[PDB]
Amino acid sequence: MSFTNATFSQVLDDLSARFILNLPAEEQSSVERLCFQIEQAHWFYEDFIRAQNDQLPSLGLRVFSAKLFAHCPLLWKWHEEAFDDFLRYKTRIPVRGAIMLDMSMQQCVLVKGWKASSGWGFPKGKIDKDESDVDCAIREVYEETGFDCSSRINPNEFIDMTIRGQNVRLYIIPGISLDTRFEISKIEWHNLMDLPTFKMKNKFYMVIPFLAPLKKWIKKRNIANNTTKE
Repeated sequence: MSFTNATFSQVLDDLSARFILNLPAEEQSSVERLCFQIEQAHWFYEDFIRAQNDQLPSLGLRVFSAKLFAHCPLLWKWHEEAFDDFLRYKTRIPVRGAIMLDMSMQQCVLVKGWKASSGWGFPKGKIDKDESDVDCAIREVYEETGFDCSSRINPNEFIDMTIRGQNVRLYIIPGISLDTRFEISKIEWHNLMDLPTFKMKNKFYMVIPFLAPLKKWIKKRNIANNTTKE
């Protein structure tokens, strides 16, 4: 409805009224139904509301659920274990990976699978059991591209964000030779200018969200490589 001039608090109140207070009155105290409504309202926020806006934080079910509870008194009161059981397993699971740049920082390594909706994206995926954020990035990169970026990954150099409620953190690693060797169908360098939103386009949807902060990193990198301080 409408479009977007809601200031976060406004949105939580709207979601409280459309999904919770709306429920059939006999279902208003049902644990299984409240959770179904909390998770429908979390999708509605991540897929639709955040589309009409942009400066809303995507959260994933953990945080969004707390913020709703403190905004909907009905939801507050209505068995605490089963509600934790609901958030433990409906955790959307954090992704770590890497954006490998070519030296001039004009090209990056993209990957593409054997699956039907194809598309190109940065090598990355879901973190493991007892695995470090850095370990996940190294592992996903080496499994997908066959490059061991162990000697040049930097923990402090990354774009971290939430997308559709999944935290994604890609480590940005520049200076990877253009003669590097490289399940996976294709591994290729792509020119950042050629990518959808940097300066068909449906091939590159898994990439676009990171182009704005990536480009900002690059700008900063080239300024810092060329300054003296004074």
